[PDB]
Amino acid sequence: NYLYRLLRKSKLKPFERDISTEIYQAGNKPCNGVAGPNCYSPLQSYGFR
Amino acid sequence: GWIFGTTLDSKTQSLLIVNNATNVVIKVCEFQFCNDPFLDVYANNCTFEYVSQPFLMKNLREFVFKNIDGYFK
Repeated sequence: NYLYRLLRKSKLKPFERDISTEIYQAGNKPCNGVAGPNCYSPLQSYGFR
Repeated sequence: GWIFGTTLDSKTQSLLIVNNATNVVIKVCEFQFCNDPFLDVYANNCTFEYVSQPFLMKNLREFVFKNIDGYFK
């Protein structure tokens, strides 16, 4: 149930809230909405056990 | 009218101020816009709402707005 952001392209200002989720890209080839080469989904689960 | 935010075509909650002779509506939500943002005379993650006094009452109104540390002055 708990979702966290892995990394962003820039630092976060204090008291800033982000709602929309976009595909992370760290290369020349665009993701185009598909988590392929050098593309990772920033939202992940904690997985508490 | 004053629009504060990053992107207009969704993707970012946008601060919206509507000023007239009756009430001031301060609202930071998504909302739907066309290519011409204007107010006519004759949605997903809506969170912030506020109601305040009307701002307005050889007529110059010097206005300075500040956005520091998440506070609007």
